[PDB]
Amino acid sequence: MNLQRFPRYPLTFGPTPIQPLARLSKHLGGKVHLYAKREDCNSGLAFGGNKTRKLEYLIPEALAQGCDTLVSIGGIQSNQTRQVAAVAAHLGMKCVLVQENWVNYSDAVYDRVGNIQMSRILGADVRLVPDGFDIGFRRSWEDALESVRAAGGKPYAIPAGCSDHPLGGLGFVGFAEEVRAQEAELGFKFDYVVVCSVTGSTQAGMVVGFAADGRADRVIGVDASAKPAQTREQITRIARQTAEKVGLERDIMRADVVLDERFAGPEYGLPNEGTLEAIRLCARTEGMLTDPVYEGKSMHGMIEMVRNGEFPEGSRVLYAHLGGVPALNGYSFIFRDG
Amino acid sequence: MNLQRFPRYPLTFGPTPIQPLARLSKHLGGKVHLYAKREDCNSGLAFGGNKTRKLEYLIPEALAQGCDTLVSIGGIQSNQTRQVAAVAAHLGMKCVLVQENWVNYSDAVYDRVGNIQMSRILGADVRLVRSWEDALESVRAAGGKPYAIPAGCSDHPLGGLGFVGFAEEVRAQEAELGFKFDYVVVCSVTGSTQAGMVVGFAADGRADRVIGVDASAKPAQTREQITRIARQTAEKVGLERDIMRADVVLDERFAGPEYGLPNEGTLEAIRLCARTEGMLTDPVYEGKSMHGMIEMVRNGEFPEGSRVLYAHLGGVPALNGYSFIFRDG
Amino acid sequence: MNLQRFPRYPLTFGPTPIQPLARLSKHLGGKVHLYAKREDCNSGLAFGGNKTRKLEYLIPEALAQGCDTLVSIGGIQSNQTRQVAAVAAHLGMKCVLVQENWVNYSDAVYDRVGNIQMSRILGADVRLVRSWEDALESVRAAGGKPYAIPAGCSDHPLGGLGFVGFAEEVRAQEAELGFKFDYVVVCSVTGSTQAGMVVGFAADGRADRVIGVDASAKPAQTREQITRIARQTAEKVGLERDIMRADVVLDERFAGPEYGLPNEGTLEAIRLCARTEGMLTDPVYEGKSMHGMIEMVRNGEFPEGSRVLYAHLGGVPALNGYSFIFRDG
Amino acid sequence: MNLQRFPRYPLTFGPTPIQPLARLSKHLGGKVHLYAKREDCNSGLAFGGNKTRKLEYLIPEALAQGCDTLVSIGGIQSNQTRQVAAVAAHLGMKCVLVQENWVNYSDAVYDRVGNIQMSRILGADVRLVPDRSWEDALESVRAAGGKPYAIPAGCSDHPLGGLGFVGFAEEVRAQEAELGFKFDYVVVCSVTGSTQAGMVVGFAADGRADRVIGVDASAKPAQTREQITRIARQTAEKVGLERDIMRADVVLDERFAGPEYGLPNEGTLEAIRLCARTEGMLTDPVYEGKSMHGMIEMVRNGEFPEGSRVLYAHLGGVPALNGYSFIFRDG
Ligand SMILES: *Cc1c(COP(=O)(O)O)cnc(C)c1O
Ligand SMILES: *Cc1c(COP(=O)(O)O)cnc(C)c1O
Ligand SMILES: *Cc1c(COP(=O)(O)O)cnc(C)c1O
Ligand SMILES: *Cc1c(COP(=O)(O)O)cnc(C)c1O
Repeated sequence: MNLQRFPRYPLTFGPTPIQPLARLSKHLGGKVHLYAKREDCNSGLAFGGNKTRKLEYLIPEALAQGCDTLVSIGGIQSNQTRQVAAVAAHLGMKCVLVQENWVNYSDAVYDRVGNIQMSRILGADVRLVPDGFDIGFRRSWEDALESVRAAGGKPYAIPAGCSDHPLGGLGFVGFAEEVRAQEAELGFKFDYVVVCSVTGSTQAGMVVGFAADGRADRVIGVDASAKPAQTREQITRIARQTAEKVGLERDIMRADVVLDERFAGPEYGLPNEGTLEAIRLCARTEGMLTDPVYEGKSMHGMIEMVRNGEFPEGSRVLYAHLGGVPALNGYSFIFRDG
Repeated sequence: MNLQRFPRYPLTFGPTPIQPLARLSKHLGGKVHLYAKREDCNSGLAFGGNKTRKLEYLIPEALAQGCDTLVSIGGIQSNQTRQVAAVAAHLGMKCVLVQENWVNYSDAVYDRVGNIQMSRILGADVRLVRSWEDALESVRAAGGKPYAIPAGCSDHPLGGLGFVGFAEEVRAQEAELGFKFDYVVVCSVTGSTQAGMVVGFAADGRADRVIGVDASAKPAQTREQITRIARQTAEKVGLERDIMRADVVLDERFAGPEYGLPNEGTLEAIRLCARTEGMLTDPVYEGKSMHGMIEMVRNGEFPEGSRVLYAHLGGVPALNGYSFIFRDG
Repeated sequence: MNLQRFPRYPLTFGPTPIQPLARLSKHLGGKVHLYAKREDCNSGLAFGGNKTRKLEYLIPEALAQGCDTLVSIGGIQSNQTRQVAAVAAHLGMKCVLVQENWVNYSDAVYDRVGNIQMSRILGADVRLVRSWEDALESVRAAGGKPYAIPAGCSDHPLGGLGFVGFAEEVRAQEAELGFKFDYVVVCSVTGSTQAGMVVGFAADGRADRVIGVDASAKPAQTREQITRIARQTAEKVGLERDIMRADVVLDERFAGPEYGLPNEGTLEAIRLCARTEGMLTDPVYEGKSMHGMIEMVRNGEFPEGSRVLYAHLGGVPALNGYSFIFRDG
Repeated sequence: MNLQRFPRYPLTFGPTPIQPLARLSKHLGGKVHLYAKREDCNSGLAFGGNKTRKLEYLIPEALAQGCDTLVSIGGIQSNQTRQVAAVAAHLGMKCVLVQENWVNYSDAVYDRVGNIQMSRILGADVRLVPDRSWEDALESVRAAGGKPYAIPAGCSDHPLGGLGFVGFAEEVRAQEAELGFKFDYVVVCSVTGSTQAGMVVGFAADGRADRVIGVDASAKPAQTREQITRIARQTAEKVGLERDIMRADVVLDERFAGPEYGLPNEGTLEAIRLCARTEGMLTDPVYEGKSMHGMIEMVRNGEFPEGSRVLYAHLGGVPALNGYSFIFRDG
């Protein structure tokens, strides 16, 4: 393949670090060696995270066209819209964010802390609609894009999670590249990668990047959508389009896309008692925080996989920390005593 | 001087990046070149920050001694106690934190979000209220050995080493850049961050270029504390000179109205910096130093052509305890 | 029967008023006349409500005995415990409250506003998680004599007396209005409210006119509690009859989806009633009985011309723990 | 005087009860007998309070004219706007409220709990401004085809705003008849002033005007005192007061208003706790907590004559406690 053909705008500090999770590994029995690649600490742009890696490939296009505004969308505690807001201010572009409560949840300060609080400080026009206002049905997405034009600007459309976008899967193809370039130094290859998936272009990019060396099925996606079927399909689809985009010379098989469905419950945005125990265990053994919406569910998955001996003894598992920690602020009551 | 003599435990990713703040500089007239050194992005341990750099030199001692518990103290939204809670967890040590409301503030979620929330998830025993002595005692009485970490790590013998290193790091990046920064803006409250810098740059004749921006709103005491720690740290590292009072610069114009409370200028600074650079600052610390730097460039207090290095010390998570203020941005 | 045999400690202003809900009635078709008996405005003690009418029959016993501390239990936004705290203060009694999270609901200020906030201001010892006996024992060991008040005051020998008195009061008021009510709608969870009503109205042949609306989301358990208590109370007051299953009507269609959680119908019912009558109801209890009453009317389940007495038991302060749901109305 | 010349629309249950505060009295030495008249419990309309008593004399006019919308204004945790919202819903009228940040306070749920939460549920169009709204509100109603009835801050600066509490003194006289004695003093919290004004006029009728001890909660003493005086004289002329309101007739203590309007001092807090714990009677940190603080300190300083009977008017305001949850987290 050839990813280098596509321009990458620097929005990160460079390659992200891999750290051993020795204490967690030892705590789980010592039979599996856990590591974490910190995508969550990749940028100075409002905490960055996986979405910021994806954005490096969309901005060149946004810039080539004469776009002066970035337009995106997401739920109230969306990490994506917060990263779009920071990237926009940084690039000197305006930003319009379409938002609605996409979770059956109602914390007293849900729309005023964490991610959304940052996007507002960052200068984004946060168009948060009232409950019952179904933006997706109403197609508010498009009216937002039209309002920018109508106002005299030129919008660049960034869909949910950056995923269903032609360039949305490139970033994580690069992620596989990085991983190989780093395994070169370790003198070994991680047997598995654990990654949280919802809109899909993260794991999709990984799948295309690791297919290139026969490890596509080593990417253990952990659904956090609670709608596994649609999510599995979205990752597959995005992976086949991206594979084509970068000239991979392999057809992505249904078997190349692994998405565990055991740790997504009860719904998108809601943690289960397992998610919570996972967050606390990982944080208390490594000083590494994860959230109740995304990373906490994929940490719950990994720890559970290990505990269930689903990992062949001696394996080295690379946990991809995609970010999302700021969302913890919207679930304060749950952690009031830790 | 000889800093290399003291053991530094790795708790950070490595030297912190220095980024240009091209848009902000342009916004303010372009007569001054602003940059930011990102201490707020130095670690994977619960967001880290300046305190984490300070702690790298205190940890070997805690370890050399048979200490099994890290004990610290700070206000409800203290960044320090949160970084200590994350280092403890990472090191396999227990953590006791003495938190008290050191601010005339009373937000509904003040003690449930941001820093303190992370400390509880990270497993620290968060005690809300001499509480200090009592905590230390309880650890021993419980059959443990505690390592006492004072407020902000500042009144600790090893507390100023971290930032002597910062100065060292800066000369090394200046070599690479092929140039040197003319000034350094840094927020100061407990004091060992600026004291460390003061000593570190006295080494090349730039202690007085370190521009401290008071955020304690009790300038006299803060200035004395930075002075004292700096002199003591200089002695610790074998500096050839005796730190003088003129080596310590502390602007008092941006600390209003009290510690922990932002003024309208603080909020405007936070908004301008975020909206021009995508770099967030908080209403307690960094927003005030950012306010100061901006005001300095604007009043034309920096000579035209200067290169100012803003030390971003962290603190962003505390933004969560000030949600009403920013409800509309 | 003779309720008069039992002492009643005055904790309310006196008989609660009955108001017509002409606007809501008109809005729903004008075929069914709706009224409201305001138990929610029955006392000067922190808003009172139905639990306060219950406590009037219990206090004498606590006093007969030399009790000095009232001890109760309930969820975090329990109305029962707030009223016990207020009754305690007014009596000069200590108060210990056992509060656990009985609801699968998480809101940042859930344990800091509304009912629990008042109980703390009122001086009660609010203990957040058998915690029950533990609390009682702690009182004794402390040197005080506790009076145990079970959840909602319901499963207690004197727990049904208050609402037997309610039926008596209603009769006296019907004599004054010159007409009788055909049905009463009442929210039910721990059961002694409806139980008292069942016993009081069985006396004039209208036990089955008391339309209970389940809010526990555990219909079977709640229906059994109402029956059990109604039988015990009927024996206490000398009712000349057995309480049969036909005497206990409990609608199950409106409790969803769980105890403490409103459904969309609950919310629409709270909004409709507030906007047509200026009478507020809450998302845990009254909003569900109000939803039930509105729906019964809408479905034509009440004969045309019926006069329906809605018993508003209180609970409004709990609205504060559900701020986000109502942020835009 | 003749208050009966003006119609009164029923929004309350009827006369408000007076209760002895025996425990609080004894707690303070037993030298002064304290009582409370419960204006805070006067209505089934979203808790009511003193503003609802005032509204009974304005609504007849709103109705006389062809008004279909009640428009009012107040701070974020305004009690006034909530009662207006409840009264409008009850009357079948629309309601538009102009809420501003009148307090230097920034609690996380300040604009979503308590009074303002109830106004939204009550169906009012609640208009907030990011950190002339009044005229835009009024015009917006006309433009929509309606007819607004304007209700100024606290109902005070209005021609009928003082009648409600003239009647309060009339009510207290009837109750004193049954009591066989007359109260020696009345303690009332004052901010926009027509509550104390109505009282000053009603008690002037029997030479007890200077017995109405207003307790300032505005932190702008001079301005509040002056507004009480003016509203009192205007009201006195409205009802036919046979005497004239003298400057000396308006008593307003300024020692308990601090540090600012909408912000409690530690004395306010102790007073709320003490009163709540000895009587089971709650007061708020903005208004009643301050007048209660006043009455307690007065008693404590022997400022009331031994044996005096002091009537504390509890005006309401308790729902605002939800906006100050952190200071009461441990009680
Ligand atoms: C968006 C996101 C994910 C999932 O990434 P997708 O590409 O949408 O599957 C996981 N974690 C965090 C923190 C995210 O913001
Ligand atoms: C502690 C702190 C400061 C001030 O540093 P001192 O060494 O105490 O003077 C500034 N910013 C942040 C984010 C801090 O946590
Ligand atoms: C307790 C309560 C109920 C239910 O009454 P029970 O006697 O427990 O069945 C209904 N409404 C409110 C407001 C309550 O506090
Ligand atoms: C408005 C109000 C006051 C002050 O009354 P004014 O007539 O404005 O002087 C006192 N307490 C409460 C609860 C109020 O709502």
